[PDB]
Amino acid sequence: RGNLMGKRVDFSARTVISGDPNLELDQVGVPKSIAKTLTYPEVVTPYNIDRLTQLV
Amino acid sequence: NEVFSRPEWMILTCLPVPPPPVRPSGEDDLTFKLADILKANISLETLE
Amino acid sequence: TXPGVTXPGV
Amino acid sequence: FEDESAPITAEDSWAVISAFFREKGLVSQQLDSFNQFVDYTLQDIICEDSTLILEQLAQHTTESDNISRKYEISFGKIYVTKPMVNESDGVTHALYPQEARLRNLTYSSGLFVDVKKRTYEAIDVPGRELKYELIAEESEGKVFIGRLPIMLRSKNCYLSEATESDLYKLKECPFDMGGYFIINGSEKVLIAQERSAGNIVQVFKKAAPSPISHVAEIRSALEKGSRFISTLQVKLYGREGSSARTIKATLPYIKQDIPIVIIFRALGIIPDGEILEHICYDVNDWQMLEMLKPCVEDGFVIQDRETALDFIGRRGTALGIKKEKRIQYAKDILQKEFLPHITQLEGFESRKAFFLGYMINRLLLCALDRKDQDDRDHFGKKRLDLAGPLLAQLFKTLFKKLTKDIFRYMQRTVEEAHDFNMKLAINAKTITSGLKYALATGNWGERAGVSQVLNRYTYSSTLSHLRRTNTPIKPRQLHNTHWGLVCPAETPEGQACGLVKNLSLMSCISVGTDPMPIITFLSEWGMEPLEDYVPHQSPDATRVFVNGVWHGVHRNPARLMETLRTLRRKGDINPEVSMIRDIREKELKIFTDAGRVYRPLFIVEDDESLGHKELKVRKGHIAKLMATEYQDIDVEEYTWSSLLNEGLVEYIDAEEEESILIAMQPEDLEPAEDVDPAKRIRVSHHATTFTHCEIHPSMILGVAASIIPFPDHNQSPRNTYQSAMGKQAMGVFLTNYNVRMDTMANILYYPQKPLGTTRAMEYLKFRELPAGQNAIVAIACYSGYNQEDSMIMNQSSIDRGLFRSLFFRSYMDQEKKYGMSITETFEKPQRTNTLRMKHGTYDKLDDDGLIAPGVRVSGEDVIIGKTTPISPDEEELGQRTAYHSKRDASTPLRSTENGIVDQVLVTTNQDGLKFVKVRVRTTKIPQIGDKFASRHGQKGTIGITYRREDMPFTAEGIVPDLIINPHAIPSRMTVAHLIECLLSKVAALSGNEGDASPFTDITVEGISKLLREHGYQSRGFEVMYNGHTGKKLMAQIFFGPTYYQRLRHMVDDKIHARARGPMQVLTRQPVEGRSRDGGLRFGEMERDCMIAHGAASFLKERLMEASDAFRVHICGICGLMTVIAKLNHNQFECKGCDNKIDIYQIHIPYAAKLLFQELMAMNITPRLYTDRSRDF
Amino acid sequence: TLKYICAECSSKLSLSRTDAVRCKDCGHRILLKARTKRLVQFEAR
Amino acid sequence: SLHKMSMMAHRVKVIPYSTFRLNLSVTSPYNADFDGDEMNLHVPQSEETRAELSQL
Amino acid sequence: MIVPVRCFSCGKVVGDKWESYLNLLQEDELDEGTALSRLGLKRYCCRRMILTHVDLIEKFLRYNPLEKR
Amino acid sequence: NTTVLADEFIAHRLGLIPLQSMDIEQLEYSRDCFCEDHCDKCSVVLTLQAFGE
DNA sequence: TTGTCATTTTGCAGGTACTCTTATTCAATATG
RNA sequence: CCUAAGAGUAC
Ligand SMILES: [Mg+2]
Ligand SMILES: [Zn+2]
Ligand SMILES: [Zn+2]
Ligand SMILES: [Zn+2]
Ligand SMILES: [Zn+2]
Repeated sequence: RGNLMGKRVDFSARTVISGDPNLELDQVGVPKSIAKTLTYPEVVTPYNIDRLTQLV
Repeated sequence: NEVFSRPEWMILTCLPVPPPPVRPSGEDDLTFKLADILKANISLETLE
Repeated sequence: TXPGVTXPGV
Repeated sequence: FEDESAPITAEDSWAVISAFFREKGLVSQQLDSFNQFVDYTLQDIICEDSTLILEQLAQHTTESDNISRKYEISFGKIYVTKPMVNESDGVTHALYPQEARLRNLTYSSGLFVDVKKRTYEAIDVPGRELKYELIAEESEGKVFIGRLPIMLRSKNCYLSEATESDLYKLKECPFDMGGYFIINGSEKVLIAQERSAGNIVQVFKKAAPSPISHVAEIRSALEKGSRFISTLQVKLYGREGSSARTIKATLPYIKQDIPIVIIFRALGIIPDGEILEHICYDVNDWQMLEMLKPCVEDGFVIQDRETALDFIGRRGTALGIKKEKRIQYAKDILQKEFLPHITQLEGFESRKAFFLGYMINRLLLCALDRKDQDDRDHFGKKRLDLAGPLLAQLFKTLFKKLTKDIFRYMQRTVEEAHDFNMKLAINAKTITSGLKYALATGNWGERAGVSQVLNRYTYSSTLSHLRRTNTPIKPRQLHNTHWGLVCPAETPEGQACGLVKNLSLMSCISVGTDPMPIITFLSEWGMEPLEDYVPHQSPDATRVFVNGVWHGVHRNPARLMETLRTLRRKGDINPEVSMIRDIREKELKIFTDAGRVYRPLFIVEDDESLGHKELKVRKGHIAKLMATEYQDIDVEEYTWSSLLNEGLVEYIDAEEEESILIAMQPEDLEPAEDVDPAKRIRVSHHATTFTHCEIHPSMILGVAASIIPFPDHNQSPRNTYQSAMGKQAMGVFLTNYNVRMDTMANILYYPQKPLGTTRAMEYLKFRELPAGQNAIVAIACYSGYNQEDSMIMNQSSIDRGLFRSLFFRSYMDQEKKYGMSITETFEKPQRTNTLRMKHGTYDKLDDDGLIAPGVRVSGEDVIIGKTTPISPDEEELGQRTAYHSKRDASTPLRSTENGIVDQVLVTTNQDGLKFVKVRVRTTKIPQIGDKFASRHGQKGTIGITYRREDMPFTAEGIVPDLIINPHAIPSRMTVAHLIECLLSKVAALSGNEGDASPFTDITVEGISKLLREHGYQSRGFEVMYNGHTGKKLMAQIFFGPTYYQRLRHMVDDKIHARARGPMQVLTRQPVEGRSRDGGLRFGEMERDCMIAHGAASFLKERLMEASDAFRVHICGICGLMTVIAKLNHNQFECKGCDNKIDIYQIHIPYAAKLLFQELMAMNITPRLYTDRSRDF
Repeated sequence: TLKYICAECSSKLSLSRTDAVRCKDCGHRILLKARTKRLVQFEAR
Repeated sequence: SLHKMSMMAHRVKVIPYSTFRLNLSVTSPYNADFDGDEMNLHVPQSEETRAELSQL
Repeated sequence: MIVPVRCFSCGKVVGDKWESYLNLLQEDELDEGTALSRLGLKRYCCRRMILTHVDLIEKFLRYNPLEKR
Repeated sequence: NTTVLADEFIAHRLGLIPLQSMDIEQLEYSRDCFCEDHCDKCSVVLTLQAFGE
């Protein structure tokens, strides 16, 4: 129950929530520090070589 | 089961000792219990 | 009961 | 005023309350209990038992040495010194609390006892009785037996007699109240432990399945003896429809429930008529006789006392006594184990028989539906163990251990014939270590959480912690008897709701007194002794109980109660003693034991001059109290003890509160009988027979609830929320916070006393140490950014200092002697000769390894440089040489925190090794996500912050500091919030202070009239203009000052994210906690939600790639992971199966691999196979 | 060497590594390190 | 997170403050207020998980 | 702690009106409202700024200085 | 600073002190001045030195 | 050659996340 | 580092 059915995971954030009438229904506001910590791995492709190089 | 679980296998004659990954070290509680088991086994063997 | 509040019984 | 005997008004009672708090204080119970323990209980513990006698027999093989010796050691008076500290060099000097706090010492004082050693000698002549005589070697010589920790401001502390100037000199805050210990430099407070009272008979019904229907039990215990709990139970077998209704008693150390009549015959009452007389006091009560006949029918088999004693011995569980000595064994059981609280001596069989008859009488009354079963939640049946009794029982156990050790040492040194020395005998480490361990850790032994770290977040938080009671575990409900003794609405919301309670403002706990003077008074005044009491000749006799011990009967209870009341009202009887007269039950109970919770009340007498009931207190006493208070801020002093000693006020606990009638207020309820529609509806009770009057109803509240303005206009859960939430409010906890090295401290820049204030909050020093600010609040749906409890804070107001805070954090570091010459050293580690040096910069450290104050420090920077010696001459790791003889043990700053180093303190510990404390200061400025709340449970976080130009503004240019949503008001029904906003507006305009006391005659209509007289709309509405366009808002806005607290929950201390970080060593999963850069728990029911969504691949990615993915090899023959895989050589081999070409690799969580290996270690084979052997 | 202040005398002392941490004026065993000499910058906001 | 609607896929909007920001209408399925509630964020690490998270 | 320099809401400077306020309260025996009106604090924001201030700095000054020159 | 107030507390109080700004148009913003940190064309330097004698 | 009915023993586990602090690691007698 | 205990946040 403590390590197989449920376990601590990477790539997760937690913080206080606030309301925003100017956000869409399916949008979530993410602090810039959290966005700088959490990452996504994007495979280098001819279609996205330029922007990935710029991010690097 | 004839192949996987016979009744006489419910009696322990050989204890499988788990590797240190199971009981990483200040020793773990399992290490101390296994030391106690070994001490008791040696005492019984010497007495016999 | 339960447990808690075995069974009953067992 | 002019008339001396004129009746007082409701305003005058506050003078009485002022006098009370001038004499008692807020933490009076802690200090009183500790002073009682030190002054009297230690001597009693020392003197009781603690007389070690060792009789070394002659053992004479030859008659030449037929001499038997007897060594005895006795303990005389005990001397407790002022607190002092030893030192590494051996120099002992006086220790002050603001030295022990800094140096991590224990504020304790040594204990000495006058030990007298005597030796007796006798001639060992067989047959002749031995006669021992002194040899005139009487040696006596105090010895050091340990150290008792001393709570601050107690009678034995340096600060007890200190003046305000002296307290300032000693770096002690005058507002500090004391009542806590300093254990290893940490402030520890003993939570008052609740328990059921002893020596009280309680009768309880039983459920249908059980054979016993009713059980009468007493938790017998003696205070001046072994202090052991022996539970006697009297059980009535058989249900209502059953015929064999036999009553049986559960004696201690007996395996069976003996019938009651057997016990009566064993005690010495043979005839059935005498037994029934001892049980039933009414001849006409034939129902009880009919219900009790089965007992005598059962016991008819035994008709003799010796037979009954033999029966009990036969049932005795020892089973190691011959038949003729079973009688003696039973006698011992009935003397030293049956009802110990009555007596332990012999010759008092009649008293115990009478008490047993009384217990059976109560049981039969409850079974006959003549009285309800006793309520377990009645607060008069509960006792609060304070520091006194807790330390007393702990010290009793610890000193018993010490004296057993002394006896063992004496036996060892006399059997080995070695010399005897007192210093080698006593081991002060026993007492010292035991007390320090019990106070340092929560556990109370050798219960948990008895001692807790004193809460120093805010002054009110400290006060509430010092007056806290815990009940070990409906008990959670607020009982009726809780009125005026515990706060009606102050309790945690969690699992401890109702179990953890807080004392009312005026509630005190009795410290216990000796009941011998009261027993002598009773005997003198005409109490019949119980030995020669015959119920038939005295049918209507009132039974007199003292501390649960039936001492006899009185034939004129009215006069006895009147004279007892007079004696207690002139001080001849200690006022803590509670006396209850139950007329219907014809009982008189006197309680003097410790732990009883009481409160003061005005006394109402006949007052024949006015022809009607009136308070004993008049305008003259109020004038004298006012004069004394003014002189304190030359005439005769008039204190609270003066009111107590002249019969003006009385101490009443719940048991006595059962038998009195109380008037809520004097001005409306004492005198005999066009009303303001704005005033609340009250009734006069239509009854004039009052015995007491409430000093003030607002005193039923606790410390935390006394801060709430207009608590009677709020829904009660809101009051509970504010009570729990004001302890988290931010303010000034102490005035000397600049000289304290606390682990965490939060201080407001500009604390403000509330505009709406209560009368009870100037005894709590809230106006001197406020924990909030008066913010201009507007209740408006302005921008939609304050929805769902969010708030809009004015950014310009923040820029000018609103709710700005200081935050201090202290890091402590010691050097420890790992060996004789393996001492650690504070220094600046060098990368050339140090191991495990952290990635943080060491540059800010100077030569001694401590950052000088004033240097800005950021996260992960090293602030304390420490190294420890290790074994040299080791080569590994690639860059480890013999030069690396030092391992780095430095202390870095918190990863998520930064600031300016404020102060560093270097000193020596108890052992004499240098240790340091580093206090770092930063400033917390309110931002989006910080939590703020009014004093009415209206919590909320900052949604957004607008500058001044964007906020709505009134015609006068006033803009709100805060904007809160209207939708928070109607559902929560926090009317007190609106009333307090209106009152604060009026108070700010008029310059006065708003009296927001709960039960005053202050109405909304009057406040509105004052506000209208100031030129504003009477209901607080104001015409406001939109900030963006300047156009008028179509709706007028509720606008005004309101008191807000900044809570401890800031967003910067809660934000956390983790892409990849440290993993647990065992399960290879992310560690727990944001302080360790841990990972969030993807629990079971999150997995269930993802299953419901149908996203299988996301679940697999969460459970394998995000947490722990392990590749392990198995074989197709046996599913076990016992495959040796040399990957570099490309060789796979499962020994046993002897295969090398039938190996597979699988990806499973490392936790799964660990589970399978643990199952294998537990003789289970979880064989994993990669193909199906059976069809679906 | 490095400078410290007695917590009670408020006097200034210079301590080396081998010096026992005491105040020579009174004997107090609590010392506070002296304020740093490098300038400190604060934003008045 | 008593039901599946208490765990939903949102689109990131990077914002310059330390709180998660969400629409007011989505607070009902989450049973979330802004009186100090904290919330959790998980980032998919592959195209398959990303796609099924956005489409389911 | 010590009197705030400016009123939080409107920004009127009130840090120079503390000693005058105390002098008016003590020497002239004026009540709080009249003293506040005399100093020019007409809006209740400034009035609550000055009226509710607690001068804790006096307590801090009672303790002996840690670094005495 | 041997006083009872924190350094940033006093810094904040000093930042709230109103200063004469009649000729503020003749001063330049520090962000668009060629100096390194502060010069005479874009700033005014004051000194507070007090002793409790 | 079959029902009978009437006392004495039988196992226990308690929601989901999250934050912080504090203490403690067997003492002491005994032999190398 | 582990363990235990206590306090607390949102339900
Ligand atoms: Mg909420
Ligand atoms: Zn195999
Ligand atoms: Zn000194
Ligand atoms: Zn203002
Ligand atoms: Zn410049």
